[PDB]
Amino acid sequence: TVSAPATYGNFVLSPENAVTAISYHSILADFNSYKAHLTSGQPHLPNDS
Amino acid sequence: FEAIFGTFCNRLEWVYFLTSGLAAAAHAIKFHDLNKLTTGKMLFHVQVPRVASGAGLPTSRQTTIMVTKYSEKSPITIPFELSAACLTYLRETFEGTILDKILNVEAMHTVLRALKNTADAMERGLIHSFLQTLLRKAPPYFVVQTL
Amino acid sequence: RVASGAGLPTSRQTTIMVTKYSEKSPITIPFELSAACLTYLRETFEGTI
Repeated sequence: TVSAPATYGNFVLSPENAVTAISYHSILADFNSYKAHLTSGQPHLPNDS
Repeated sequence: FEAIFGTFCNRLEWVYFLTSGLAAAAHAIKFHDLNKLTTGKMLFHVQVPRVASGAGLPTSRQTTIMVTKYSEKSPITIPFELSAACLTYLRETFEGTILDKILNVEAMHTVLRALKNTADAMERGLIHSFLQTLLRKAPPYFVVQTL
Repeated sequence: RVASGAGLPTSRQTTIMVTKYSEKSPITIPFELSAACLTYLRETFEGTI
């Protein structure tokens, strides 16, 4: 008997993703996490988007 | 839109000489005058036994056998490179802007990665040098079984 | 990287960067209903059995 995920995940866009999709036709997932790590000077993100 | 789902970076595995099983053949020692050393030696002195001989036969005189063993030298090396742009960003800040902060932190991280990589390379190179020494001294099976 | 002994060229640092891309594969299936089904679904003529 195997424990498997009961439902599909939910990939969602942040408002900065919305602004960037409008203006540049591009998405950087976890955009605000990238911003926070970049400005704080932390070289690694915790996990994949 | 087109999306970047993630940016990834490989986590390295660090090895150390003492942690390996190949270190079991080694007796590892640090010696701060090693550069000033001309090759070192060990001396041995053995006196063989002998058995009493019967009437008429010649007897065996008592021998002493003295032998010497010597050491080998074999240093290792590895470089790491830093660019002039990395150096000038590492040394000095131009303005307080966010981009300049990014460049300063990036130069620091470049140097830190290079030092870590070189340290791991030094441990691996020590292991490699010792394995080469062992292979250089070890005769094959047929020789040792004949012996 | 592995440190080198005398006489052998030491190995230089390298940085290797690669990218991967997604793919698309939509699927479609139809179903169809007859106009009589659509009539009898809504309309109850005189209400007999």
